[PDB]
Amino acid sequence: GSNLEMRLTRGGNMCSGRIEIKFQGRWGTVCDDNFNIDHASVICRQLECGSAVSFSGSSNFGEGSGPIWFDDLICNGNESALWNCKHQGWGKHNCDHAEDAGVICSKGADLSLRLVDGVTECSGRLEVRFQGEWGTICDDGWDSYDAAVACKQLGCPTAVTAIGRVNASKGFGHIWLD
Amino acid sequence: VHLTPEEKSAVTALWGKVNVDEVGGEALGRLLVVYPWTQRFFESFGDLSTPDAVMGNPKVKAHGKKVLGAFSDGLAHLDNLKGTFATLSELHCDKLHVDPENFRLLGNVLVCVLAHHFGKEFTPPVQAAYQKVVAGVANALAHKYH
Amino acid sequence: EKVVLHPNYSQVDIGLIKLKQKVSVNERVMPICLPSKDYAEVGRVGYVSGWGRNANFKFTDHLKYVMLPVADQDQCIRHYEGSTVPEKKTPKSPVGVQPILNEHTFCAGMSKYQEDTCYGDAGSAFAVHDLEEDTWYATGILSFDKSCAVAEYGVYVKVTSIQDWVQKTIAE
Amino acid sequence: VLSPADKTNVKAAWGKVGAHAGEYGAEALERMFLSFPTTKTYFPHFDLSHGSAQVKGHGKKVADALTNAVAHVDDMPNALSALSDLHAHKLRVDPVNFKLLSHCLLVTLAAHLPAEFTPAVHASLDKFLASVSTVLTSKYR
Ligand code: HEM
Ligand code: HEM
Ligand SMILES: *[C@@H]1O[C@H](CO)[C@@H](O)[C@H](O)[C@H]1NC(C)=O
Ligand SMILES: [Ca+2]
Ligand SMILES: [Ca+2]
Ligand SMILES: [Ca+2]
Repeated sequence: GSNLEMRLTRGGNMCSGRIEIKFQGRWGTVCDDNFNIDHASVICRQLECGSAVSFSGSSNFGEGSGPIWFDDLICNGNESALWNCKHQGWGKHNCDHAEDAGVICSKGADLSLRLVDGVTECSGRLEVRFQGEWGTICDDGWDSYDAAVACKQLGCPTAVTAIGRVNASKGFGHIWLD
Repeated sequence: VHLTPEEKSAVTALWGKVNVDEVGGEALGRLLVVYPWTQRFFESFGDLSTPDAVMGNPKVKAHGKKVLGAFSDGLAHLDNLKGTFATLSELHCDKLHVDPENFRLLGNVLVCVLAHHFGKEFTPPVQAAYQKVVAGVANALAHKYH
Repeated sequence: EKVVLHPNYSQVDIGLIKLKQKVSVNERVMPICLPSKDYAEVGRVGYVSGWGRNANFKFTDHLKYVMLPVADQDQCIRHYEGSTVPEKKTPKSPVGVQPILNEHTFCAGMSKYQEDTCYGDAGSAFAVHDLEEDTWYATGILSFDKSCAVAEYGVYVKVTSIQDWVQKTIAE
Repeated sequence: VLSPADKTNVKAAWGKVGAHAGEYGAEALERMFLSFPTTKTYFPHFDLSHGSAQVKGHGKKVADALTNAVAHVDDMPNALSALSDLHAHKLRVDPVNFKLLSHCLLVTLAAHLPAEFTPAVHASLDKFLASVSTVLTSKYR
């Protein structure tokens, strides 16, 4: 089916948002049931944006409108487009409009990490550049294991990893991760 | 009659320290943002949508002076409270139609405002006397209603 | 003299009371009869009078009223029962008590100034003003009044759904 | 009707309370007892003397429950399910007393912590306490 079209809505960028598929001239959404990273990778590949950073359910991007096309679909991740891989039924759904699904690709995020306002180059407040904007990470759930992963990612040695910012001030802007 | 002489001394004492100019605006501003159904009666005072506008509005601050002074006037003599507030109660019952509960709510907010401005000096026995004073004033301004 | 309940008291919380003798219709006593059509359309602002608890939870000594607008009956169910799909419904009422929701109910949200109905207001009438006929019609009867200011929707039993049953009981 | 901006203030304000929550709950309990004498009828055997250990012990458990509710702000009825049944089905505590405790608790927080009680926080913390009282009293009969 080459007539159908895929689009992402309410994501803040062309490569992120809630899935919107047009069929018979009507725009619809995919239910959150049985949504995996394989589904996200297939959608990101169809848009040709890039790899799939994550997937979001329960209509976090927004309460969608219109009908629901695909429900309980299973996609192995190899299929180029969602509409080609196997689904239980066409136009059939046990869901409502609080289960609309959405994906976030990797082209627009650029997903970098950095430290700001610390004593040295790799000890201080941690910031994340998501969608071209630099935000921070909440302290809840921040363990020494998370510090070790970040320290390796940036480049400084993982001999001693400690949580908490030093000498830095209260951050600014969004709080992306938590 | 209503209050013991030791209770009366503390209530009159704290009322000396108060800043009438700012306390009245504080309590009125808090009631208009905590219970946001009283903004209907104060539509003559301009913009009241946001809390900073409510605090920064000159009209509510001026109206706070009137509210505070009437409270001090009521404290002059307790048994006269029926006659002291009879003139004002008619205005709040026939023209504005202010429900008696809002008198009880404003008095309760006043206790919180006084506690915020004073601190540890708001001894629990002191606030007990103040609540008895507030309950009488709310009843006195509502006893006109029939 | 008599207290008649609904045949299905687990689906429509409605009960009729018969007085011993008729009450004189003064300027402070007047019946309000049932509508011929449905006024429970989203946007129909109606007046609700209450005898229940106020902001201090003490029963009001004076009759009060507030205009409440009818709300879409999808976001009301999703706010209470989790979803419109029976299989995925889970109790998530922010007050801890599940309202009785079915096709014989409509939900009215808060007013402009964030006013709602707390306990003790059940049985009240969601009266709407028919400006064309200048007559007050009862469109709903308050059933779930425990929302107060925590929840966002109060559940009212539609008068039209019980209009047929009410007439039968009155005849007897 | 706690908006997402309203819950952020509640968590932050309760966080600034810190370990003094148990003492704040105890002071509010004592403050309400002497200010509203009719409330003592609901505590038949408790010693109502000022500075009593039971009052201090009760204040700690009350503040413990509230601190648990803040961590479970999104789902309050389940976090307060056991307390709702005990307060309404066993002791039949009248809902009017809850608005007395909430006011006294707010006064204690305002007096002891005046700097952080901006009017924005005052409304947010008031709406949080109103949500707790409704949950506990929602099955009174
Ligand atoms: C509880 C004790 C209260 C006291 C002692 C008090 C005192 C007063 C006084 C002395 C005035 C006269 C101002 C004037 O004539 O220019 C006034 C006006 C007014 N008060 Fe109160 N007040 C109280 C409570 C309230 C509350 C809770 C409300 C809530 C809306 C309210 C609503 C008004 C209004 C709308 C006016 C304007 C009257 C007008 O414009 O003609 N009052 N108040
Ligand atoms: C936000 C409001 C309230 C909270 C969080 C709260 C919390 C609690 C807690 C944690 C307990 C201990 C239960 C146990 O240890 O098994 C308790 C017991 C009790 N509650 Fe409250 N309470 C509140 C309001 C009230 C009020 C206002 C009253 C009475 C006017 C009341 C009446 C009682 C009594 C009498 C007990 C003693 C039960 C016993 O000794 O077994 N509660 N409450
Ligand atoms: C952190 O320390 C550096 C020097 O190592 C200093 O220049 C900087 O101002 C400090 N950060 C803050 C937020 O004060
Ligand atoms: Ca699901
Ligand atoms: Ca499904
Ligand atoms: Ca934390």
